Amino acid sequence: RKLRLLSGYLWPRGSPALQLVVLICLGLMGLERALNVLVPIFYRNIVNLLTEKAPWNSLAWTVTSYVFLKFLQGGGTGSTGFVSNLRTFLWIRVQQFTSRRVELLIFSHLHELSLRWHLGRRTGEVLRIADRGTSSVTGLLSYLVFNVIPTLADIIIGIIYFSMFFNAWFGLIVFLCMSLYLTLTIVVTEWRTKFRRAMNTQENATRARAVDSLLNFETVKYYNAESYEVERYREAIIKYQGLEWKSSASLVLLNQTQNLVIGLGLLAGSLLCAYFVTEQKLQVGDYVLFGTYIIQLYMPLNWFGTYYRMIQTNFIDMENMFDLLKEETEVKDAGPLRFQKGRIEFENVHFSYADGRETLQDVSFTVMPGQTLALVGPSGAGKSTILRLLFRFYDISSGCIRIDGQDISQVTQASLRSHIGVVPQDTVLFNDTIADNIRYGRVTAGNDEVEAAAQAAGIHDAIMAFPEGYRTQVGERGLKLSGGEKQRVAIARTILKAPGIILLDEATSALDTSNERAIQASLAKVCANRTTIVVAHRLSTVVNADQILVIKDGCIVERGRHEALLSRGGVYADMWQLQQG
Amino acid sequence: RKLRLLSGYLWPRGSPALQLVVLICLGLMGLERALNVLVPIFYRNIVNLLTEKAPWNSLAWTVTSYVFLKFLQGGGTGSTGFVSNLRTFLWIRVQQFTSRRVELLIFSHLHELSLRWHLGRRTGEVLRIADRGTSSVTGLLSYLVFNVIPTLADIIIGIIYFSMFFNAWFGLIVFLCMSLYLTLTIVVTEWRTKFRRAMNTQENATRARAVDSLLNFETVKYYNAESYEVERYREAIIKYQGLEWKSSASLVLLNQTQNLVIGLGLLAGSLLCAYFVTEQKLQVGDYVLFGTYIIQLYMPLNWFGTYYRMIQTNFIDMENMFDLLKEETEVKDAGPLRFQKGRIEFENVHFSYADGRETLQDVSFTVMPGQTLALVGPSGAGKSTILRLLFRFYDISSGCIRIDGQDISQVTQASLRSHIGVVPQDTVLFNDTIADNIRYGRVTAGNDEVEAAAQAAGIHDAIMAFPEGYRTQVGERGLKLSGGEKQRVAIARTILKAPGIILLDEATSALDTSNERAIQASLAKVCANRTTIVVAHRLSTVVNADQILVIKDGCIVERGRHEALLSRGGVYADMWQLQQG
Repeated sequence: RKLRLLSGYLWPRGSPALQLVVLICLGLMGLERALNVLVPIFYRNIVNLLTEKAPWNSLAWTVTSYVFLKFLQGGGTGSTGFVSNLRTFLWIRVQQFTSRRVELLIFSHLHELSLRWHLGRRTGEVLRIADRGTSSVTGLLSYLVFNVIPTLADIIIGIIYFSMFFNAWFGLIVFLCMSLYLTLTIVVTEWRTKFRRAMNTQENATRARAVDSLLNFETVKYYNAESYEVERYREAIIKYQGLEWKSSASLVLLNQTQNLVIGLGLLAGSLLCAYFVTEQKLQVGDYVLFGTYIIQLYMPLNWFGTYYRMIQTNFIDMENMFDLLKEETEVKDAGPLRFQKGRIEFENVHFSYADGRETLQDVSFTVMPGQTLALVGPSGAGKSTILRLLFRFYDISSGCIRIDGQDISQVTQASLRSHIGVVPQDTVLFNDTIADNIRYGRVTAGNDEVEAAAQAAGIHDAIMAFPEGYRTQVGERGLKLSGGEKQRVAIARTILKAPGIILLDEATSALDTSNERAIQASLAKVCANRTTIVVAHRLSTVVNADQILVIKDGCIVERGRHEALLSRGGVYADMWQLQQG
Repeated sequence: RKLRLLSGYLWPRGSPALQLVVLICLGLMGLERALNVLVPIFYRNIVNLLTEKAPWNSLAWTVTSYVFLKFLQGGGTGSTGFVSNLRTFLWIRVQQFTSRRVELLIFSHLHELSLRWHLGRRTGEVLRIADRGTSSVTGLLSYLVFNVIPTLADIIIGIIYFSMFFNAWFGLIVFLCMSLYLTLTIVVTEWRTKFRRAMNTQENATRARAVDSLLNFETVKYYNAESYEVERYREAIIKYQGLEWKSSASLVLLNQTQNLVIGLGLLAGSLLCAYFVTEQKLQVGDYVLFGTYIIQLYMPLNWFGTYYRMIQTNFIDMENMFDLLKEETEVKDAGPLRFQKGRIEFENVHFSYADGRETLQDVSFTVMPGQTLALVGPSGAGKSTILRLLFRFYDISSGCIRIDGQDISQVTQASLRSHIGVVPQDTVLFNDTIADNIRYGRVTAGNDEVEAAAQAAGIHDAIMAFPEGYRTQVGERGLKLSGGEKQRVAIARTILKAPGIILLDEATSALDTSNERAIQASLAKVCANRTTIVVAHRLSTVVNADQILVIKDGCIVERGRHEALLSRGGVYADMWQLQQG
């Protein structure tokens, strides 16, 4: 029901050179379970031969055959022997194939859902639930396959032996001891997680008194305390040293129940075995075959107290990922957009972000190809929201959006935004060379075309004054350049794309008045036959526009050219006279 | 040379009920080294008795005497046995006496040095070097006393035995094997710290590409990439999976050198021992006394590879604390200040913060007792700096400061600031009840006097509108109250102190004009016969002052009363006419 999705990540589903390593690393697990009943048997045989005064020529070939199987097979769990850690040297290339196919299945999925970040608030906690869900599937798989199943199949082949070859009372002793050694490890461990979660609470409430009694050394000197903060940092460090005594003297109780159980299963077994040797039913060596075989049989059952938490944690830390992969796209688009001329039309579009307010109410216009449209108005009117719906980040509630007589909701969204190039309002940059931030528009462009269209952005003479040339660094999100040099890169990128429809949220905000008409005249021989939608707060830029739209609260109050709204005396003429003086 | 200061923290220097536990926990370390040569010897004896067909009545009292010493003495290091973890149940009360005397020796030392925070920039890194230097002395002491010295004295009593009682070639084999098992653990471990410090560098440079390609999902949709961030997150996750293969297949080389050394010291020893038994120089049981005694002799030498770093780290993480405790106070004061009337005098005081600029130049005035002095001027003139030197946070360069004809540099600074009560400019509060923030002035005051002098601060009718009464919470640094309710607590605290000299940096800054003269008239029946120094930017408060001082750049330009500077027409009269309109 839940391991049915885990075992799909065991078999790598492809690349059959890694379908062979899985069979070898499950064939050195079967060899390892047949060396825990060879070495002990060999040891008893040596003891018997020594007792029967065997010749030296027939005894040196059964001592070097024993030490070789003590090299082959492991020691304890401290010195792990050659068969194990050869299925660790070969298992690296199988858990470096599950930690690459899983976190390229969600990172290629967070970019395709919607304009809702990642169905989370910050991406600092969505990439945390993503890197933690990849280091859980691999870990969980490893524990069950190599640490839990082998351990619980090394006791069952240690009860059918001592059942076959011994006196059938020994098997019962082993079963009773091992079961107790296990139900008094799981019970007392989850009785101790009560004690440390009330310990990590207090120690951060003790250390939050030493900090804020030194964040203001400024104030403790006026009233001359200087000792009263010592007599109440002692009184909160003694309260903490009575709640770690209950978590360091409750681990001693755990290591006196795990010791008294294995100190009685080795008493009621050894004494019985000695008696049998006396009755000549067994011999010497079968007493040494019991003291050796028990000690290698409970030490793998000792690190099952760690694994009861790290497996229980990795089912709530693993299904957090597997419904993150089941989140609906919602905005999914169908033939490609057939772009011919660039005629943009809205027909009565209504839009709302979160249904409380209508952001755009009955927005309608028509842009003929080769014409520049101007959007003006106050802040928060809905100006950049129109340039979000044309690019289709968001679905509209009603109405229709047409480009060359074709609805944008019908065609594919990957072909809609190939003819549209928009410079953002506040521009972000990648954390690399600026010659790659400019070529990111059309990535197949050469170095001769990047430098050519960076002349049209007006930054070309500003980069040659820099050291290191075009491949200097911007830092993260372009913060090492400027406010204005950051922005002229974003105009430059759009020109390398050379889109059919050009959109400009903000282009002159951080630039002075001498640098707009160096670009606006340069964009005018770029926007000669290509559709342009511009919106600016400064009002001298949109004088030579073709049609000016005024937006107050998401509703168009008046439209027309520049001279038709100055003689009208509406809200545009009052906005023009307010800026002239 | 450096363990001479470590062994002083072993002996607790007092409380002789914890000078007895140190002798018991060093007497269960001598019992534990004499159970590693009792249990193996007992085991050989049992084997010999079985061979010689001993009677059952004389064999059951040497098997239950063996299992009892396997309960008493430990198992491996996984199931630690009763003698150990009885010097862990008793050692808690000795390392809870060193983790309380050390971090009350530095926390009572950071409040006594100077007005330089803590000779650091932020207290978030001075309390980090302080809590880390306390969890180092205890840890280091434990490792050497209980983990390193016992281990290296359990091999030397395993060479003088096999030297005495065996055939004098065995001792050499043990010495050769153990030494190699140790110089091929220290060498290969510090050959592997090269490989992981170049692994933690790359993994944070891989994970800083997934974050900033999702901090702006805003920008990657315009140029329609959505796959180009996948084809360069794969190309930087394969660069990382070639630098953890060199750190997970160089640990396999460590566990094939620690295995081949102990797989040859148990070959060249066991074969020789078997030969001796054949020559009837030894017997059966002396072959089992060698296979048992080696395996318990290298497993304590296995966790010496962890302890070579955690001890080397704790000498650079420990002497960072022991010159932090050797930092000079510098400003140390001598009889107590004899306060009679409260006559404050400066005689040509000069002062500089960092020797580049003279902050105060030839400041001189005289305040008769029972009079209010006013300081005015622009921002950054040196107004609050005068109220720092009178309280003596800082030593002056030249000149003299006198209170009632007594220099403040001569008397003790703990008696100087008992007659002076200053409200700070921006007021900070403790993170508890507001009835404790008000009683922190005089801590021995009762609840009837806190509520009485909170009436004089004007907050008394504002707290009874709150829920929970006087013991409501302010949060950390008073941010839960207000800007103005935060400040009226700081006036209130000063009144409970009732000092001889009252200082007011800012008292009306966050209060409106209706709440100053509710306090200023209320302070006027508090400041009736007690010296007051006030400084305010609003100029209506200091009209009825006794003497007004004007400070431009740390130099007094003009002084006198209110009417004597309006008729003078100086810089005070131009500052008065600028505020009237």
